[PDB]
Amino acid sequence: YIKLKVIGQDSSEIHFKVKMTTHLKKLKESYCQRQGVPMNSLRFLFEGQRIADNHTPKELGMEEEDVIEVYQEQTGG
Amino acid sequence: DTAGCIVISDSE
Repeated sequence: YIKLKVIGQDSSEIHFKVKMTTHLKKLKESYCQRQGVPMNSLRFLFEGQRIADNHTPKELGMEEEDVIEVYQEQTGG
Repeated sequence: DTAGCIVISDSE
């Protein structure tokens, strides 16, 4: 399992453990469901770049204890 | 404090 560091702006320690086979597609909606918000309302920023729905945990370079940010979009979902 | 643990299972 790959445990990513999901530190919220409010200083919250969220441990999101994913796998290598899993698609980042479901990862995005799962986070939305966890926060109780519509899909595409939040944008994930990794090394400045935004995570796409067709992205994979294999590309870019994601490891254990990897720090990633997520902020609210302007679209509203 | 705040600790959140979520496990997701996704397969190709």
